[PDB]
Order: sequence, then structure tokens, then C-alpha cells
Amino acid sequence: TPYAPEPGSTCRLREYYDQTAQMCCSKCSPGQHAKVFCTKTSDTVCDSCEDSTYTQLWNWVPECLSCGSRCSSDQVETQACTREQNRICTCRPGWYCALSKQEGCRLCAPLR
Amino acid sequence: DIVLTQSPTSLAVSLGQRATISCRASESVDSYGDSFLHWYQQKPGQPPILLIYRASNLDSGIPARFSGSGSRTDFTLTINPVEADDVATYYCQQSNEDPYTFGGGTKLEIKRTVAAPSVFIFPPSDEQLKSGTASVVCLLNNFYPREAKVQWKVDNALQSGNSQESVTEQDSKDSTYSLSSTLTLSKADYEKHKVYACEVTHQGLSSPVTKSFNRG
Amino acid sequence: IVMTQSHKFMSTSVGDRVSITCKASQDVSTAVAWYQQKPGQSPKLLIYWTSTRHTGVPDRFTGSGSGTDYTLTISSVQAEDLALYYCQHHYSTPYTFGGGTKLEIQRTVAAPSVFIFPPSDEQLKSGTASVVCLLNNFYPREAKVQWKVDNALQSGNSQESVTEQDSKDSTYSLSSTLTLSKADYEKHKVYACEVTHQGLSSPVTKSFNRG
Amino acid sequence: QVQLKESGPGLVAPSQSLSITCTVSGFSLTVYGVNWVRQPPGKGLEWLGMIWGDGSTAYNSALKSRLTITKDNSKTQVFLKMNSLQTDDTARYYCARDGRRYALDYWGQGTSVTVSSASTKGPSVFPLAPSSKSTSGGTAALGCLVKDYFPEPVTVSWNSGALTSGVHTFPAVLQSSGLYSLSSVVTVPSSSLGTQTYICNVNHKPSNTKVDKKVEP
Amino acid sequence: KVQLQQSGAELVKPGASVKLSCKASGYTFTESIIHWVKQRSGQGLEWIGWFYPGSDNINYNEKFKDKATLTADKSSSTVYMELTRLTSEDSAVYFCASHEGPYVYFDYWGQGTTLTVSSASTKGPSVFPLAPSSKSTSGGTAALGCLVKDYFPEPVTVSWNSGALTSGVHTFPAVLQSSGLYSLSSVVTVPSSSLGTQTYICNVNHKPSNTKVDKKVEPKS
Repeated sequence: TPYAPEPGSTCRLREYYDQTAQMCCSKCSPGQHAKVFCTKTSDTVCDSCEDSTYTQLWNWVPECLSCGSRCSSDQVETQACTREQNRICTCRPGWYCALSKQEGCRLCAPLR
Repeated sequence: DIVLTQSPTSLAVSLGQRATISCRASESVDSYGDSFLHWYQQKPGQPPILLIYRASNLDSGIPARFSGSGSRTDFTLTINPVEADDVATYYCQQSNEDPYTFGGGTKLEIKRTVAAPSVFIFPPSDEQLKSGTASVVCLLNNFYPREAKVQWKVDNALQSGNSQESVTEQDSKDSTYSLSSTLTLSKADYEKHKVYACEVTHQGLSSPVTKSFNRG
Repeated sequence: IVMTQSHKFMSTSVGDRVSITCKASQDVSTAVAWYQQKPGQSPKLLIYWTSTRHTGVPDRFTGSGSGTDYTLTISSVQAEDLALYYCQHHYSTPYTFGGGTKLEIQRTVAAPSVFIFPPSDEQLKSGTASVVCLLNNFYPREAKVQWKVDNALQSGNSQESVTEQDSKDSTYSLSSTLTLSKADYEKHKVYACEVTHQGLSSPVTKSFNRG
Repeated sequence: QVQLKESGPGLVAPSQSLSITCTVSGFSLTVYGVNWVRQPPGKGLEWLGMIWGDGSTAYNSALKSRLTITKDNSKTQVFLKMNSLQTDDTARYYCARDGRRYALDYWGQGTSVTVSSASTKGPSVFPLAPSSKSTSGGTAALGCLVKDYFPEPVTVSWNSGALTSGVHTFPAVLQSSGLYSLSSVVTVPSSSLGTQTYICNVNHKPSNTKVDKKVEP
Repeated sequence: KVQLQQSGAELVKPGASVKLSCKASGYTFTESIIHWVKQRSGQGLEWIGWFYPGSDNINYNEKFKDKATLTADKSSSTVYMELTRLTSEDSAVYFCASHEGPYVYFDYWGQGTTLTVSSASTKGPSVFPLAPSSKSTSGGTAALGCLVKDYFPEPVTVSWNSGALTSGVHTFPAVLQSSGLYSLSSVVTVPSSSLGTQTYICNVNHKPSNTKVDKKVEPKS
């Protein structure tokens, strides 16, 4: 609901301050992005994002992110790209990784 | 309305080092909770793109090497690693009271290891000769830093006040400059002289290098 | 661990199939890569994972085999298949390659073109002359060059240098660099280089005088 | 997807009417506000008016009586009309969108409005061909000089956009006669000097011309 | 797209230390691993450890533990390989290469340097021109060349017409003359008709001695 704010007191958590209706509005669940922004009367109207698009934090952005295209060959996905997470590629099955990177490392090695 | 002063106004930081900017505000721009500030970045020629869109909130799809902080008056945008293509102008905008006012902004440059120019001499084209003008291009390449003294010798007579220079910006991929000195002359004055040459004085190559093309 | 090939000098022609082998020292499973190393330039990537064709390289460079015996092959060998192919594994800390299995194309006979020309005047002023005689597009490689100065034999007065297989038509090219002292050149009148080759019906002697 | 195209007259006389049009796609103007931004050459941005979805507009502090920002919601456009153009209002005009609570995210390429009285003149192109002097090491250099054109914005491309790496466009300098000139420093590998035919082209929208040239070592 | 660039050429003496530089261009440097390999004369290639700079992960091959030292400064995106105890066996081409996927297949092969180890000194080449077969016009393919003579460092580059003409160009491998200085006999067979109405300049770029030659070749009568 469009909770009317009062100067000297901030909005509660899970509520942002729209600067078009000048009134506090709610923040909806991760994995769904605001299709129609908050207005004086209407609250946030947010719709789930499409495939390979996620949002891990309570958002109001009009567009989600994008996961990786593919893990190519000999790389099993260790975490599927659902609505609240990424596509973390990793090493080959039956091997391990000795290097490191942001998500999937740069040098594998046999399981010894 | 609100006035924002940006410190510094031009800085150069080498690759992989820290950078820091501060957009000081005359009035407390903190309306509710956290401060309302923006930290747009405009690359040379490109339209500005958003990063750090509310005090410290980071835009969706921006490298994590940026950051935001500060409230009320003091403000800070930190780029802990600086890559080659992080050369742009970083601005600041407040979103509290009409109207919203920008600032002068910074100019983050790259200081790389001293490079070596390569003077290239290009003669006038026959179409311009039949048009009645002569233009000779003593263009450098890959030189760094910006300081590079280019002078023209016409039969060992140094021309002065009859040439122009244009300098590009740092290349995004490798932080590279480029200079193109042009010497202009009329057709009547072109036929009264002879072989041309140039020199460089940048703190790269040991001595002034001369590339000379024979006349005709 | 060591990765070694079997033969070093695959000889073939246009249209035949080559079967460059590679045998590891352990159970290397399915890890191997094939490189083409045209001399002078830097190695390229042909195959990886023993069967995955790298982007760009032609379809004929298909890998095969599994386990410990791997085999590149070319079913439509063209002229530009002349290099040193290597195989590599991806397991141990010490990555090890092997020898260079060099392909070589065989063709019909060729007629060598013999070129002779005197040195330059400033070279004569320098102190040592050169009467280089070159053979162009000769095949078989077996071809003998001999030097006759005023119909007199010379031994130990010339060095020969020959190229590899030509990347366009699998031909050759040879050069001889006969050199004489400052005074020896003016001690004679007529020079000649003669060529004896399998593809020539009779030897051809190319000569020149002081003119 | 989201796309904002900005179109405006290249050159306008002083004290003449000015009209920019920003065509939007990918979002609904009924809820999203479009605001303009201006930037003088080599200067920091200065804000301009905004128009919300409802229609209410805020403006600047020093130009409050000069801008007439209006909207055509059905046509999906934001067109700005401005009057009393003094000579100091020469700049680029970016369209934009406040899709994130006025944290501007998507922008359109500016048209680089210029205010002057000189007539429009087309550019003269000279193929600044290389030679043995240019060839140094394993890299050569080719030039496509442009001279005697007005106004400033001119587009230069090489090989119809195919040639991208090793291409620079030197900033336009103000010729004392009152025109502009620039050159190119395209550096191609020397191993393929004979092959790989190189064609430069330049177009000047205010003068309505598209002139091509070919550079042969 | 990724390019790896090394130096031109060097020459040292037994018991020296030359620093091979490999500069990466196209991607970042906090994420760019670098491996070094050595191609000797004739035999097969070898391998040396890697220098992942972002995590500063350093690995060395067992054979080359005490010859190469890897170090880099994250200010120019370059990796330096310092060589020690350079005996006569180290005169070989040196390549720096990198992979893309997390397995290690060398797809980005940098240009090789031509390090040679000897106790002698460098010497500039002599670029004596060669006379075309004007008399032997019946062949129609009179050949002309540039007898590069008496240059010590093995790296030598004989570019013909500044790279404009590379069809039919032959660049015979250098010989070992009695004086101990290499020499080649680069020659191209130009058409007889175009022989007199076109310039066939040759360019010897001998990097180790910094010598560059622009000798001209023309028929004489």
C-alpha cells in the first residue's frame, strides 16, 4: 500500500520512496521486476522475469540480469540459473579445479 | 538551487591502482534514509551510462569494482582496480529538489610507461595541388605522454604560425594518444620552395627523428 | 609423463590419407591437442579433446582414437599440409610434447631452371666476389651443381643452401654461393655453373664472361 | 528492446526556433519520464527539463522561460521546442529516460546542435596515400583527409565499417578561414599491403553528401 | 582477437641474463594466464610453468625450475621471463602462449623471439644487390635478389618491396661461411616485361644490430 511518509521518519524495510508519486511504496519479491511502477493510488505491479534472467535482491528495476550462455563442453552446471541465482559453470566431472576465478576457474586438473 | 563542486577536476591513475572522487554539496542532499546522489560516467563520445544510482546502490549490470558511500555533504566514488578502458568523465547529480544540478566532473586519465612515437610524413594529394592548396601531414602514432613538440623545416627554414595540431584521447584498449600536425600553404608559395621534413621532441626516442619526403 | 609419436617422416601425395599417430606414457584418457607448425611461423591449434575440431580449421583434419593411441588424419591432403604436427596432453604439471611428424608431398618430375649472374661492382670493390648460381623448381631433390672456371674444376669453393617443400606446389629451390678472393677473380676469364638432375635429359651449363 | 533516437537540426541561426525529437521504444511513456541533458563541447553536462507520465513538467532554474517540453504519448515521442537561441547555446542534446526513480539509465546519441550564421559547406576529401616513408617495420599507415566543411558533425568510416581496429579520427580543428578539417591514421599490417583494398568514406548530414575514396599504396 | 607480443631479437653471452617480455592485448590482465615454451632448432617443443597474475599463482616445470624466473608489473600488462646461466644450449625460439577455457589448450600463440647465445659480437649485414637475367630474357622470368652477407646474429628479415611483392619470393636458409658469419641469397623471379618498368627494392631488417638497409636493385648495361 502507498504508505504516506512524514519527514523525520524513514520508510520501513521492504519499502522504497518513489520520486514520481512522492510517496513510499512497497518492494516485491526477488525474481520479479516492476512492470508498472508505483503511482499515487496503485502499488507496485511487478511481473516475473523471463528465462535466464534473475534478481537476487528485492528490486524495483524494470529489467533483470542475464546468466551465462552455456558451459560449453565437459563442464557440468553446479547451480542452474533460476530466478534468484546465476549459472555457475565449473570443472569437468571426475576432475577438480586448482585455479580460481569469479565464478568458474581458468585451469582444471585430473582427480589424481 | 543545489550547487555541487567536484574534487578533483582532472586526475591520472595507472592501471590497477585505486582512484577516489568527491562531489561535495553545499546543502544536505539526504532527504530520507540514505542520501540521493548519482554518479554517471560518460566515455569520450559515448552517451553517459549510470553507475552508483543512490548514494551506494549499484546499477544492475555494472562491474563490482565501483562503489558508493557518503551522506549529507561528503561523498565518495571508488574504483579500486582501474582497467584500461575506465577512461571517461565521472559526474554527480542530486535527486531531491527541482531543479537537479550536475557538476563539472572529473577526467580520469592513465599514466603508462613512456612510449616511443613514430613520425609518419604524408605528402599532399594531387587533387589538392590542382585545387590550389598544399597540405602536408606529419602525424605521430602511439606516443605518450601528451607532450610532444613537432616543428616543420622547409629547406632548413623553420615555419612558425602556419600549422595546426589535433590530439585524440587515450585509446580505451591500451591508453594511446595520437597527433596529426598539418602544414598548410598556398599554391603560389608552394612552388617557391623545396623538400620538406619534420622533427619530434617527445621524451621518448633519444633524438629528434626526421622523416623527409623529396619534393616532386 | 612423456608423450611420444611413432614415425617422423610421413610421406604422401595429393588425395592420399595420412595417419600421424601419438602414444602417451600413461592412461591419458581423452586429453590431447594437435598443432600445425609451418616452419618460420608459430604453432596453430588443430584439435582438442581427441575429437573436437577447433574453430576455423578445415573439416578434413578430423581427430580419432581414444585411450592411449590417438591419430590425426587428412583425407584430401592439399599442398598446404607441410608442417610439423605435435600432440599434447592436459594432466600433469609438466606438460610434454613429442617429436615433429613432418608431412612431405611427392609429385612428378620437375625441370630445374638455372640462373647465373655476376656480382656487383661495389662488392668487387669490397674485396670478395660472389658468383651465386640458383636452381628454381627442381624435383627430385637429388641434383648436383658443379663449378667450372675456364673449364677447370673447383672443390671447396662454394656452399649450397636449399629450401623445404614449397607450400604452393611442393617444388624446391637451391643456391650456390661460390666466393673468390680479391685477386683470384681477375685471374680467370669465363665462369660457369652446370647442373646434373634426374629430370633433365642432358646436363645444362650456364656460363658468363667478364662482359 | 529499449532504444531512444535523438534527432535535431544541425545548424540554426541565432534567435531562431529550435526543435528536437526523441523517439522512444521498449517502454511505455504513460509511466516513464523522459528528460533532456545538454553538454557544451568539452564541458560538464547541464540539466534540462523533464516531463513525467501524467504531463506535469519541471524545468531548469536559468532557462525556466525558454523551454516548452511537450509529449505526444500516442505517437511515442518527446519533442522539445526552444526559442531565443543565443550564440552560447551550442552543445549536444541527449535524450534520456528516468526508468529508475530518476536515476538516468538509458540515453540517446546527441545531435550536436550548433548556432552560427555561416552557410553550410560540403567537405573535400583527399586520399592521403602512403609511400615508402610511411612503411616502417611491419606496419604501414593510410590517410583519408577531410577539409573545408561546416558545421562540425561529420561521420567517417573505413571499409564500410569492416575495418575497426587501428582507426582514429582526430578532433576537428577550427580553420582560421572559418571551417573545419581532420585526417585519419589508419594503420594496416604491412604483410598485406598489396591486397585488402582499403576504402574510406565520409558523410556530412547538414550538407547532405556521402563521398567515398580509395587508398592504394 | 587476443594478441601476445614479444620483443624483436636479442643476443647475449654465456653467463648473461636477457629478459623476455610478453605483452597481452585484447582482454584484461587480472584474468590472463601466461605459459612459456621453448622451441629449439629441429627438435620438439617443451613447456614451462604459468604465471596467473590475478591470483599470482606461479607454477614451474621440473626441468626448467632453475633457469626461468617469472615476474610481472600490473601497470603495462606484461610478463617478464628472466633467463639465467645461459649456456650455448639456450639458443632457441621462445614462445609465450595462453588458453581460453579451463583446460589449457594453447589457442593464443605469441610471436617467438629468436634468442641466441654466443661469445662473439654482432655484425651488420651486407646487402650487395644481384643482377637480373637481362641476357637470359628467353626464359621470361629473370630473377633478381639481395645477397645478404656476413651477418652474425641468426635472426634476419629480408622483406621484398616492403611487403608489396611476396609471390615467388625465396629466402634460402642461411649458410655457415668459413669466416663464421651467416649469409643468405634471397631472390625473386619477377616477370621480364615488368622487370624494367617497376622498382624491386629489397629491405633487410637486421634487428639485433639495429641495422636497417634499403638497398636498391636495378638492371645495368
